[PDB]
Parts: sequence; C-alpha cells; structure tokens
Amino acid sequence: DREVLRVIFPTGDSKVVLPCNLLRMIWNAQKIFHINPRLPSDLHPIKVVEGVKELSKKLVIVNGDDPLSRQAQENATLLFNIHLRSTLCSRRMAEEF
Amino acid sequence: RQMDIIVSEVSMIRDIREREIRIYTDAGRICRPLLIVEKQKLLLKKRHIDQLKEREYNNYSWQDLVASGVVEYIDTLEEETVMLAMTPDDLQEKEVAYCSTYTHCEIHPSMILGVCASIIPFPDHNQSPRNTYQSAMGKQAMGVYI
Amino acid sequence: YSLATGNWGDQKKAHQARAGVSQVLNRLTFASTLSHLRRLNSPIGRDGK
Amino acid sequence: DDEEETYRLWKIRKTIMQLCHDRGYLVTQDELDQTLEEFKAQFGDKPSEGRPRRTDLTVLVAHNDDPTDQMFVFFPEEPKVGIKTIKVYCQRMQEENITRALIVVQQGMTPSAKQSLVDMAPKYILEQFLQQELLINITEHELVPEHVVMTKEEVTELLARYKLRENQLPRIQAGDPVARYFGIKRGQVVKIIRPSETAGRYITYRLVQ
Amino acid sequence: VGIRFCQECNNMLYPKEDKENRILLYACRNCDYQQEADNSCIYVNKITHEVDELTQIIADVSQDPTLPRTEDHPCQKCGHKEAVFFQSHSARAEDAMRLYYVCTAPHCGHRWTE
Amino acid sequence: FHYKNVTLGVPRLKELINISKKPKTPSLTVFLLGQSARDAERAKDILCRLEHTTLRKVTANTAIYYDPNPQSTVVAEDQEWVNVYYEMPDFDVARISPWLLRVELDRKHMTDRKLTMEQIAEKINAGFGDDLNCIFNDDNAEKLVLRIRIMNSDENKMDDDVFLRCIESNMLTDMTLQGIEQISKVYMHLPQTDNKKKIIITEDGEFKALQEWILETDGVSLMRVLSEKDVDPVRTTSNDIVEIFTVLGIEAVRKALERELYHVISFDGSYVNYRHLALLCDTMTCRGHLMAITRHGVNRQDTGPLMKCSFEETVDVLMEA
Amino acid sequence: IWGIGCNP
Amino acid sequence: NNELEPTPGNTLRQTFENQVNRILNDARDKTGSSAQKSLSEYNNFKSMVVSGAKGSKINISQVIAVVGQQNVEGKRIPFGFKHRTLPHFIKDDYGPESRGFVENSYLAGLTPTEFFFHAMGGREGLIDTAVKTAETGYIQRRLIKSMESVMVKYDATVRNSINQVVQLRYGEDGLAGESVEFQNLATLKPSN
Amino acid sequence: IMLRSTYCLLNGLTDRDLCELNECPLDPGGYFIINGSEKVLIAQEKMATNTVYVFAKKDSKYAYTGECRSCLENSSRPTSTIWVSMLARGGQGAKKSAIGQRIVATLPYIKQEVPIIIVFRALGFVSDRDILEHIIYDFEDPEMMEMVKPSLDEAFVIQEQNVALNFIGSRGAKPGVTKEKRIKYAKEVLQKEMLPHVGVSDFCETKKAYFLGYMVHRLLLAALGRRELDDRDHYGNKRLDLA
DNA sequence: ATCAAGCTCAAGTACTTAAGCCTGGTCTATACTAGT
RNA sequence: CAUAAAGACCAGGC
DNA sequence: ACTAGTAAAAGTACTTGAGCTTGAT
Ligand SMILES: [Zn+2]
Ligand SMILES: [Zn+2]
Repeated sequence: DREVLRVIFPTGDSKVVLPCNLLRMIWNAQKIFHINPRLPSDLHPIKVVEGVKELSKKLVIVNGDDPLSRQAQENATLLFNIHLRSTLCSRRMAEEF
Repeated sequence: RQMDIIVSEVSMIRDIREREIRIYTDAGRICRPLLIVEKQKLLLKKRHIDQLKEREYNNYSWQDLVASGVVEYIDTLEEETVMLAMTPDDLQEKEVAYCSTYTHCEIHPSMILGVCASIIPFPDHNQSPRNTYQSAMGKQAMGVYI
Repeated sequence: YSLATGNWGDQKKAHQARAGVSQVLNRLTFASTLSHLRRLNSPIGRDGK
Repeated sequence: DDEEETYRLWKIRKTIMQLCHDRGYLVTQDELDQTLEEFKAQFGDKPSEGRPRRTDLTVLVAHNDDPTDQMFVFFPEEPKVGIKTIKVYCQRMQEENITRALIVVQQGMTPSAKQSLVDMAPKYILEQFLQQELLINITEHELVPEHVVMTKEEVTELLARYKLRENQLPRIQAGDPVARYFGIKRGQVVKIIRPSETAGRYITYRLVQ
Repeated sequence: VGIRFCQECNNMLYPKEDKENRILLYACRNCDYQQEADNSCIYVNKITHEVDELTQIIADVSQDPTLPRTEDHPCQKCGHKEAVFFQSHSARAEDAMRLYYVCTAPHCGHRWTE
Repeated sequence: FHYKNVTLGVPRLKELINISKKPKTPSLTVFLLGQSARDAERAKDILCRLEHTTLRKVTANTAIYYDPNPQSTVVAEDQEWVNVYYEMPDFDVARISPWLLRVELDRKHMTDRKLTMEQIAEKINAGFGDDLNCIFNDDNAEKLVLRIRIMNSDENKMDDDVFLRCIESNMLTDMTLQGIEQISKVYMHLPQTDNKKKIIITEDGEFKALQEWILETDGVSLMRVLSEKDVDPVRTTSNDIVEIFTVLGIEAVRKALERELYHVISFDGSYVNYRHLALLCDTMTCRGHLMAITRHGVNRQDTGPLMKCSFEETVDVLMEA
Repeated sequence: IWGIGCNP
Repeated sequence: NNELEPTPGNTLRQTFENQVNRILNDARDKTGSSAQKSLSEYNNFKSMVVSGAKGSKINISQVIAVVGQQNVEGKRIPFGFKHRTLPHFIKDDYGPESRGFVENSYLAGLTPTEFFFHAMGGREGLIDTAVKTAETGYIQRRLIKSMESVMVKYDATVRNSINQVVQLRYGEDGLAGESVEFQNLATLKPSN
Repeated sequence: IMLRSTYCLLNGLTDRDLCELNECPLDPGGYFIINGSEKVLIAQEKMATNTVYVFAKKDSKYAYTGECRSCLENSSRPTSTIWVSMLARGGQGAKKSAIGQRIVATLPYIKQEVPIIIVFRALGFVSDRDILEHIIYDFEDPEMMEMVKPSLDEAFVIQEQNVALNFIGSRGAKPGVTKEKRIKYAKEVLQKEMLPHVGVSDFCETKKAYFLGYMVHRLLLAALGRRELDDRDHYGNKRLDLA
C-alpha cells in the first residue's frame, strides 16, 4: 500500500484530510499514563499486530456480510487504514513513541 | 480679451494637425477661469492687487479684472490646446526647464473640490475612499440650517 | 404639473417620461442645500454594469 | 504525401487492435506491440498508388468464450460512403454469416446511409467510426477512468443488494466516445472504478440509455 | 495605381481587354471614349503597411505650445538649433515609439526622423 | 486585472456553472514526449507545426501587371529567371492569358516558420486545382517573387480581372499553409512550480521534478491535437468542458469540472472542502449530459410542477403542467 | 492604489 | 532610439510598459523594507500588524514611505486628453510622474496632479464593490435552487427528491465535514 | 418664478428688508415653490449636437459608424440623426471579396439604408469627378481613392437624379402610389430633414453636399487609421440642461 | 440529361434575464364631451 | 376596543 | 350651465434558405 499511495497521489504531496488526529492522540496517551521515554517498555509487539487488525475490523462504513457489500467497505476505509497501519506499526511505536 | 465684439463665453479651438478651426457659442458648456501668461511672466501685476483689496469704496471688482485681459474663461475642449503652469513661483522660473512655453496658470490648485469636500481638513493626507465617505456624510450632520 | 411631480412630460403619458428632474429641496444642513443646488446628472440607467 | 498516410494506417490499426482486445476478443500479442517497421515490411511501404490499398487491411477476429462470434473491420475506399457500399459490405456479411462489423469511415457519411445502418436492428448490427477519431486510444487518457461492463447476474445483485429499481441509478447516453469504444446498447450497466482523495477508491455504476 | 477620369462625361474609366494589338486600354461605361495605358498596371496592395510619416506631418506643427523642444538636434538645411519632436500618433502600433523631428525656424519646415 | 489571458474570479465561475459554449478565453495545454520536450528548437517547430499560418502573414504586396507575352516583362528585372524558364517553356497548349498576379514574400516571417516557395507553390497549385500557374525564383536572390497566371484552357462570361482579384483576395485569407484553423496563437514556456513539471519516481525511489517545455494555445480543438505526433496523448487537457464532453466522455467532464472549480476557488489562497465540489459536480453530471445550473437545465428535469414555479417560469410551467 | 499586482 | 527588442508574446508597447512596471514595482518594495526595518519595539502600528487584529504590511509602507502607483482598467493611467494625462504635462510623455507614480506618502501629503490620480484609483476600487454584489447574489440563488433537496437517506446513500441516486456514500467516504483534520501519511515520500 | 432672480419680489434688496419680510439673508435662492414645497431642477447631461462623431461598435457588420445629432438652433421637437456607416470585411460571399467595403447612410424617416452616391446624386452633381472633389480634397493620394471605389461601383445603374429620388423616396413610412408623390416626399425629406442645422431654405444644397462629403471624408480618415476615434466619456463631448 | 422527396447545416428574428432587508418624503386619481 | 386604502416615482441606511 | 360616462450580453426557440444524396430516367 506504499505502492498504492504512489498511484492515488501521483504528484508527491502528503497533506491529506482524514478523521481523528493520531499524533496528537498518541501524544495525549504519553501523558495520561506518565510515559518515561528512557526506560524499556512492556508492550509486546504481537499485541500491536492483532491490536491494529481487530480495531481495523471495527470501523464499518457499509454494514454488510456478503460480497459486493464487503468490498465497498474496503474501498471506503482504505486511505485511513493505510494511514493507520502506517503510523501505528511495530518498529515505530516500540522505538519512537 | 478686451471685449470688442465677442462675449467672453465662446471657445476658439485650433487643432493644428487636423487643419481646422472650431468656434463655439452654444449654450450648456462648462468652463473655469485662468490667468494669462505672456512670454514667460504673468499679466496679473501688483497694480491689480493693491486696488482689489479696496472693493468697498473703489468700484473695482472681478469684471474689471476680466476686462483688463489678465484672467480668461477656458472650457474643456480648449483645455487640450493649453499649456498650464500649476503654480507661478515654482514652475515659471529659470531651472532645468520642463516646458518653456506656458500659456496659462491656475489660481490655486485647491479649487478643484466641491462644496462637501471643501469642509475636510488636509484632504491630501487621507485615503480617497474616506474623502468620498465624508463627502456624502456632511449632508446629514445635524446643525443650524437657515 | 410637470414641476410638481417630476415626470417630465404629459399626464396621460406618465410612463414614457424621464423622471427624477425637479425634486424636493434638501434642508438638513446648509451645505446639503448648497450641494443640492449644484448637482449634475447623467441619464444612463442604474442597473447596468 | 504517403509516409504520413501509412503512419495513420499503422496507428488506426493498432487502435483497433486494442479496441477489439478490450471488447473481449482473441488478439495475438505480436500485433499489439507491432512497431512501424514490421507494418511497413509486412503490408507495404506506401499506400500512395501502392500495396496497402485500404483493401487487404481488413481484420476478422473471434470471441474468446464462443468461437462462433466474429467481428469484421472494414476500411472503405471512397471518402464519403453511400448506401451502395453498405449493401456491398452487408452482402459480404450475408454470405459469410457474420453479425458484428465496424466501418472506419475516412471522411464522413451520408444520412440516408446512417438510417440504412440503424434500420437492421435485430440482426446485422454495424458500427460506424471515423479516421480522425481513431488516432488515439481514449481509454489510456489522464481523465478517463476504468470502465468494466457488467453481466446480468451482477446487475441483479446491484439492484437486489441496494434495494433499488433500475431507473434509480445514474445514467449515461450511448453516444459518448467511451460507450462507443465498448460498443454498449441500451439496458446495460457499466462499472466505473476511479481513485479518490477522501477514501482512496470509489466504485460507481451507470445505466446506459 | 492612381485613378483615371473621362474627357467627355467626367466619369470613371476602367481597364478593358481588346484582343487585337495586345494593349491595355481604358474605356468608359457611359460614353464611347478610349485611351491607351501609360503605366501598364492596375493594382497595388501594400500588406506591410510601411507608409512613411514624413509625408504626412505638417510644417505647421512647430507652432504648437504643448509639444517638447530640443537644442541638441540642429537642422541640416538652415542650421537652426531648435526643434520639436513627437511620436507616430497614427496607425501601426506594432513597433511605434520612434521620434520625428520638425524644425522650428519660420519658413523652413524641414522634417526628419532618426 | 492583476495577475496570457485567463478569466478568474466571478466570470469564470459563471462560465462553469452554466455550460456556455463560447468561454471567453479557452486554451489547450500541450505536453511533449520525446526529444522535443527537452530541446528548444524542436519544440520551436512543433510550435510552428501547431499554430495556424494563413498566406497573408508571409506576404509583402500583390501587384497585378499586364504582360500579354511572358517575353515582354514590363517588370524591370524579372526577365532573367523567366528567361531561365524560356530556355524550355511549358504549358502553352491553348493560348497565353495576359493577366498576371505577382506576390512578394517577407523572409523574416518565412524563415521564422521554415517555409519555402516550393511547398507554398505546391500547396497553392495542388489543392486549388490546375486553374493557375505558379512560377518562382531561386533562393539565391534576396527578394522572393512568385508569378501566377490563369489557365489558358478556358480562353480557347467570367472576366478575369474581377476573377483574378477575387482569387487574390481569397488566397490571402483562406489558404491554410500550416497548422489547425481553430488555433490562432500558441505560446511556449517551461514551468517554475511543480504542477506543470514532470514528476518521476527515480531509481532509489525519490520523487523528482523535471522541467519540460510546454505549449499553450489561444483556441481549442482537442481531437486534432491529440492525434499529432510528438504530442503526449495521455496528459493533454483543456478548459472548455463542452469540448471535453465532445471528445473524451462524461466522466472526463466530471473530473475536469472538479479540477476547474478547484482551480478558481484556490487562486486567492482560500479552501473549500472536497465533499461540496464532489456533490456539485456529481449532481450537475448525473443524468448523462451537462445539466447546466440555469433555467434551461433544471426546468427540463423530472421534478414536479410545484418546484419549477418557484424558479423563474411560474405561469408557463403551471399551464403546460 | 498600490500597484499593478496589488489593488488599484 | 529604436533599440528595444520585443519579447515572445508581446508587442513593443507591452514589453515597454512591462519592464517599466517591473522597475517601479521593484523600487517601492525596497522603500517598504526601509520602512519596516526602521520601526521600534514600543511602536503601535507594528504592535497591530504583528498581533493580527488589524492592519497589513502595505499600509505601513503607504503611511510611511511611498503610496505606490495607481492604475485604472488594469494598466497605468491612460492618456485621457490627446497625448496627455492632464493639461500640465507635455504631449507624449511616458515618465513616472506623468502617469501616476505617487512618490510621496500619506504623511508628507500629496501634490495636486497626484491627488487626482489617487482619486481615480480609489474610484475604480469603489465601483467594483458597488457592482459585484448583484452578480454574486444571483449565482448564490441559482445554485441553492438547483440543489435544494439532495440529502442523506437511512441507507447512508445520498438521494434526490425523486430518490434517484446521486452518490452511494456521502463525500465518497461516508463522513461529515465537521470532525476531520489535516494529517500526513509519511509512507509515500521517503526513499526505498 | 425662480427665487432671487430678476422677476422675483426679493431681488436687489438689503439685509433689513429681507429680514423684515421674514426671509433669510444667506439663503441663496435658485428654487421654485409649487403647492408649498420647494423644487429644484437638476441639470441633465446630454451629448453635444451639430458635431460629427466616429465610433466603432463590435456588434454588427457596420465597422465604423458616424453620427451627427442635428438641431436647427433651438427650435426642434425631435432631433434628426444621420448615420453614415461602413460595412464589414468578413462578409461571407464569393463576390464582395474583390469588391470591398461599401459606404451607406441611414437617413431619417427612411428605414432601409441607402448607398452614398445615390444620396449625392439626389442633390444634383451627376458626374463622378465632381462627387469625388466634394468627398476628398486632394488628388495625389492613391490610397484614399481605392477606399471608396466599391461605393461608386455599386450605384452605377441608378445614374439619374429623378430615378435617384424615386429610389430614395420609394421606401418611406408608406410608399406613394404614383411617381410624383415619391419625388415630392423624397425632395421634402431630403431637403428639410437632411441636416437642418446647415440650411432649411429650398436653395443651397451645395452646402449639404460639402458637409456630407466632410462626414464621409471623416469616416475615411478614421477607417484608414489616420485619426483616432471619438470618446463618449470625454467631457468636451457633453452639454448640460439647466432650467 | 433533368426532376421532385427527404434531409442537414446556417443564418435571421424574437422572448427572458439582472443581491437582501429596512426607514422617511410628495402626488394622483381624465381633460373632454353629452346627459340632465 | 376598533379603524386608519392602494399604487407610481424619489432621496437615503447596512 | 352642472355633472356623470370615457378612449447588455447570452441563452434558446422557431423559421427560412441553400444545397446535397438518391431513385427515376
Ligand atoms: Zn469618365
Ligand atoms: Zn530647418
């Protein structure tokens, strides 16, 4: 989907309008729970993987179980899930966040 | 000038390139007065000023100033064959000469404003839409009217 | 008649006439009056752009 | 002269090969990447008093899922075409038993010939194109999205899993150059797949009438 | 190029073709008057529009008090050291910002561009 | 007033809101493919190959003489090259017509367009008929002259002075040497912003901007321009949406229309959301054709009679209904 | 009133 | 002296006035910078332009340094007489004084032949505001009558009054424009 | 009666007399009194009369129109306007391409246009040399003679004065039945409303020939690009209507 | 060799259209002809 | 409580 | 005599006009 973004956005920009601001929403959680960014952390990464998968399943635009009412679900919540798995992945949140 | 045959409201336009002469005696034209310049000096001498501050007991007024040949009425068509000097003390001296053959001269260059724009102090310091706003607002200022 | 009502024409042709001439003198301030007695006007219609 | 005209004949021929490749027929890959020199050595150098006549440029192709369905591509000789040439081509189609046909008209038609193309409707459906129109494939353009023609069961799940009627869809008239590129008659639904900046991809539908 | 009038009825003369002596003749469509051609041509259509302004500016324009004046350019015919310059004031505004000079000595009226 | 000539602001908005068939300044941005996109002189003869050139743009004067025999030559110099023609004279089969036409050519506008007398005289003979005869000089000389005679095969009413002035004032305006007749002037520039440059993913994976030569016209005819060699058929667009509706389709007017509204909104640095431009452009082109936002687009729809009467045509809608 | 690119 | 070569796309008049407007427009922004770098910290013009409550950086330049250059009908002040602008100048004059370059400020006051030009420019800028409102207020009625019943149904579809479908999901995603923000994806841009 | 004017009961007084009558000494006057209220006449703008104008309207086949609003010295209930137009270059036709642009005229009380040489030949002056010494004033400029040549070569067949007055007088508000009514109506229109400010009396049509030759000569100066066009907004082309 | 039938493209001639809301003012009911 | 018509033009305010 | 009847572009919609193709010959 890195290669999908280079044909949805052929020019090169990155300022894209989406729902809830994610950097501000990881930066609030670093202060509600007093995150010391100097210690080793206790977030095991295959809680991250199934976390992003089970949340990405709970974002239904088109309520449908059958095909053709399940593929438009994946066309609707497509750019937001590329953005969601882009920002909230395993390396970038065990290292930077 | 000195009023032999012709009443002072006609206009006599000569365009040299077109090779024709137009003379208008028709009604409805609009005009304003100016001061004649000779070779380079004006014609309004001080002899015309010292007996003009004495109007209450001398019988000398604006019509003796027209009939002496020192002011003259110029209208809009004849303001295209004219060469005005806007002020005598700065534009008719011996300097780096812009023009050397002026044919008229204004009285004072603040006589281009109307009745409601002559009640604005310092209009050359304001932004001109503000002058247009107050030139329609001293028409509804409560005062004494008559 | 045609001084009293503005419509610069006849009474029985009161819609083919150029109105707005001969209007009521203005008496708020003395310079309102001196401006109203010295006023020009052009007959181009006032919806054109 | 003649090099521009054989350039036109190569580019028209290549356009028709992608066209019947997109309609769902059997096209060899060698004549899709056909460079100008393989055309120029195969059919001839110059059409000015020459070997590519506008005859022996005709193309007969066959459908994939059924070997019976064939389509003929006619390149008429005279600039404007009357009724008599349409009766010639319709005669050759009569004896050869083929239904579909294209007529790449050089300069233009006559309206009684066009009425002589719309009148045989239930059998012998002929299509009319123009030389000036076929020099660029409009499906590869920047603005034109992906059109996919839909079969009847898929129209049944469209009109059954949105609980629509058939008139409540958006529409498209069958005279724009894309529905003449796909050869679509009244009653058929095209699917348009275009990428958007709010969701990423959007699939909309159109009824052709 | 020019124009031709008749000597009897005073109307316009036209060019005609008579096929005997191979000569262009001018005739009249009113009377029966003939005369031969002196220039042996009809028509001239200057597309370039390169007409010269020196045959259309008048010597009287030096009597104008609203035009600039120069000491630096003298005349050639009379040696007078005062002139008046102006632009094209005409058609063909393709590249028309040249400068035409008129001598201001009376009874000379000499005209030159640079 | 402050910014070529392109309309913006309010009048271009009211050109896009209806579908006005004559926009006040249409144009056609032209991209290039190969070696022509980088070098300036091959872009210059693509520039020459698109812009319309009538014959009167490369003429000096036309002068009708009277030479009854070509061996007379009242013209004071031209006996040399018609004497070269007199070494072997050709086409004296019927007669010799005396009435002559004579065009001088201007070599700045001629050599500016890489033209010569051989393809001009090829065009004004092959294309008009055989009713004329076009002789010309050699390119050694400074002046470029071409003599034209009418064909003798009619002389063996139609007076040829009026006729020859008629074709003289018809060949000056209706000859079309080069170019496309709808396109009147083509410019040439290479952009500074990145929205008209060529953006390539490099080998390492980096978005690179490349300066390219683009042409941009005054007048629109898209189908002949897409069909021209050394022109990119993918990226060439325009701003006349009824002409894109003629050439490309209906989805291309949806997307080109969305791009034009976004172009007039975002010129003063403003920002309107995307749902609104998609809803307007998706309602305006929903039923197949260009439903203009006027009286004549909405009042010809399947909406009821009590909705059209509150829009501009009350009693006429009520009486047809 | 400023310049050609500005405002009148 | 017949020595000015034209530019591609322009006549001789257009290359002349374009490079004169280039010179004069590049020499009033310089005076603007000389005014901007010569203010103070206790100043109040600067304390309004910075804070964003009122003012702009061209008003400081017109009040302090140079008012600028006026223009009617999108170009420099035209020859309203024959070959002159006002009857004080000489015929066919093209300098900066003769055609509207106001080189004084609002505090040094204006000369008469310059206050008249500034009145012309302010007049044009008042006509445009006087005229534009009817055309804009007519467009904004014609659109709102053309679109007035398009709405979101209980199927998350955006249907007409005749129920004929306009969009399958609203805004091509399904979301309302009240609760969205700008974000960055940061996957498309970097190297491999 | 306008107040403070010479036919008022307040002219030439002093301040105590004006204050005695309960009038203000400052109040400038210049207003009427009708049924109690006080009216004032606004001066109405007007375009100047008896002057020859040339414009260029980008609407029709007329490429340069002249105008002359004529008034016979403050005695005219209408105003008699005479145009002299000139037709287009790009008229689609296989004959006019070599012919050229023709000069016309739109006389008052004649709805269809009339070509010029017919109007000049309704005023006498039957020869063409005399008509082209009234319409152009020098005979050494070859450009200005070619510019009027199709206007001559259109009106060759009407080459008599009396059939020219039948031609001009044939198209009135209602055409005459016989011929002498048509030459009557043509002579009274073409002498009494053709240019009233030049002459109304039944002699001296030579001065109308010189002035109409001047009007068409001015159209040929502004068609050959030798002069500018006249400006409508020029405030030397206006007059003002007071009381 | 010309002759109607049917049709298409082009030019000429009318109809319809122009921001919202709010507050004061003066004038006018037809001048002219037959019943009564 | 009830009754103060209605149309045309004009000068203004945001 | 007094007093009541009293005659500015700009989009579309419709019409005419010229010329073509074609079956007949
Ligand atoms: Zn003669
Ligand atoms: Zn000299």
